[PDB]
Amino acid sequence: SGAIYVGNYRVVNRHLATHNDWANLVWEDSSRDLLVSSTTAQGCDTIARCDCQTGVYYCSSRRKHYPVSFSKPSLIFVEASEYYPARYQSHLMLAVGHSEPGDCGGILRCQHGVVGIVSTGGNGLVGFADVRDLLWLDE
Ligand SMILES: COc1ccncc1CC(=O)N1CCC[C@H](C(N)=O)C1
Ligand SMILES: [Zn+2]
Repeated sequence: SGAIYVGNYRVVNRHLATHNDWANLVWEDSSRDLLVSSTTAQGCDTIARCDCQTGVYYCSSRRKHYPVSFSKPSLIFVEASEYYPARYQSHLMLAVGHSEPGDCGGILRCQHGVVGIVSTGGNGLVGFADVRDLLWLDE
């Protein structure tokens, strides 16, 4: 679990969105595993606007933060699950690092702010859904 709170938006994994998230839907994209819903309180997370390839992510299955080098956002094959058939997920960045399914939502951050959230993993790899291109999150 885990979300990004910026301004009047809440950003979560689309496969983990609640009824409230869908009833207050702003934008969703199955191909990116992202859903953004509206909120009444103001969020103070800063979204990074950069091309950083190093950062730190929170791993709930270990109650620890880990530093990682990660790839540039791209289309990566993701195996079938109870939420999606086997497909290419776009805007996905991989790193070598521990992750388990319940780790989705954990934030990835660089010196500039929030980069994205855990969305995929397996075999010593962890994948993060990028949010740095969603410029509208700030206005
Ligand atoms: C962080 O998740 C994992 C880590 C290790 N083994 C497994 C996982 C789980 C995983 O990869 N998923 C399941 C839920 C939907 C995901 C998606 N974006 O399509 C894919
Ligand atoms: Zn950065």
